[PDB]
Amino acid sequence: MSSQAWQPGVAMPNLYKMQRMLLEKCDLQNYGDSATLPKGIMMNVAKYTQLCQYLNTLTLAVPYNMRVIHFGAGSDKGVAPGTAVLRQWLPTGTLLVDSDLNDFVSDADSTLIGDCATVHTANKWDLIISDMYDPKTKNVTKENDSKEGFFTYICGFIQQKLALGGSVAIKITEHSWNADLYKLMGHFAWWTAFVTNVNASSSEAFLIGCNYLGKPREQIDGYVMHANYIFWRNTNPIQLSSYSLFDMSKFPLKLRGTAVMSLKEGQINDMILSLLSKGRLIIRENNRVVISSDVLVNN
Amino acid sequence: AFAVDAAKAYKDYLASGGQPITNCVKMLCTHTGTGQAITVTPEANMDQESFGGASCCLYCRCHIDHPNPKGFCDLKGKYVQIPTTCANDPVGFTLKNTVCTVCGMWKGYGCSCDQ
Ligand SMILES: C[S@@+](CC[C@H](N)C(=O)[O-])C[C@H]1O[C@@H](n2cnc3c(N)ncnc32)[C@H](O)[C@@H]1O
Ligand SMILES: [Cl-]
Ligand SMILES: [Zn+2]
Ligand SMILES: [Zn+2]
Repeated sequence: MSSQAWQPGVAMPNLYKMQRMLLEKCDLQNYGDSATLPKGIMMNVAKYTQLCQYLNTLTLAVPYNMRVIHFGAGSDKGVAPGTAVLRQWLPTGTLLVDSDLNDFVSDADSTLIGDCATVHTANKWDLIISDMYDPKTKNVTKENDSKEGFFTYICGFIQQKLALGGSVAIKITEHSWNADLYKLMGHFAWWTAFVTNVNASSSEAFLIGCNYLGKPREQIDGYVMHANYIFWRNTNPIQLSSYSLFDMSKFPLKLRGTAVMSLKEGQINDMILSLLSKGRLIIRENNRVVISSDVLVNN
Repeated sequence: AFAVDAAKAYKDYLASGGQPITNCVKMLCTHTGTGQAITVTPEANMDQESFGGASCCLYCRCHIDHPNPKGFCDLKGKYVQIPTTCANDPVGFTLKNTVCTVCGMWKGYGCSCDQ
């Protein structure tokens, strides 16, 4: 019905990001409703498809031999639907690694099983996707404070292992959020909170940071920004829609061939920071991709 | 000399009225693809559905070794095209059918080499 029902989802408008709201409870109008999925399509396939459809509109850096890591890729079904959508979306030959606490079968090039804090990589990454979520986090009886857990790992992983010019998409909800992650969005050339039209009845969103700069371009109070996000969701009902799932002719991520360079910190200048902000440069080593998971040994 | 044979066990389980393996990951696509059996991206035509390969492999789903030296999997990391009439049991279809080495279509479901 509404004009955005034909879009893959809705991004948080800029004016809501500039407010100073206090944190309120999230009360969605269309809460409890569900979108009508195409026959036989899982919710997570539809959700990831609309996420990738929206990422197609941004200035993602897409180099040759791209490296993507996907946290929280397992489901209670033992398979990885989000990884399958990512592998369809990403160019052929893209190295895709996924991980989850519980065992699962996936189409990724390599899979690590265990808590994300046990995951270590020698190389940097061009794109980080996280669907990590703890269902015990939704507790409406207690105060809604900033959460640690895997969010503490994700913040450190981005600052250490995300290449300059890379991007992220981290799943959050009303209660599953972290103030430092919002603050880290100010280290990208651009950021938003994206709600898929297929899951618009949920407080879930994907925090998207576009083109990592490795330095704060803008100072963001994480506690205030999450309150701004909830205020947007509370006052902007989003109509559930699966319309964008029916047109996949333009789905694959475009082969841009973004240049990869290995640079020292001092070499970064405004001209290169401009190339990073436009998605026309990735800064990282081009060595081999090596990963590992720490194993605690006990009786 | 002993080796577990899950392929025959799944065929017998299906013949005795067992419910097929579920939660195979079906993909969204244009359904205007080449129609080949196993591809790097979804290639279903109007008569097919495209699935994530690993979710349609009996040996992947059952957490058992693949029946060949090196233990290599044909489907993991790729996408398998299943005829829509058989999309209710993708694991059974990939088990029972074979891909033509010439054209890449399912033998009996697209391959027209011996016609
Ligand atoms: C909402 S499910 C994601 C499902 C999957 N992405 C899909 O496409 O269906 C969230 C996943 O994050 C995982 N998870 C939660 N906490 C984690 C942690 N601390 N470390 C690693 N994985 C975690 C859970 O195992 C769960 O499978
Ligand atoms: Cl702020
Ligand atoms: Zn397999
Ligand atoms: Zn043939």
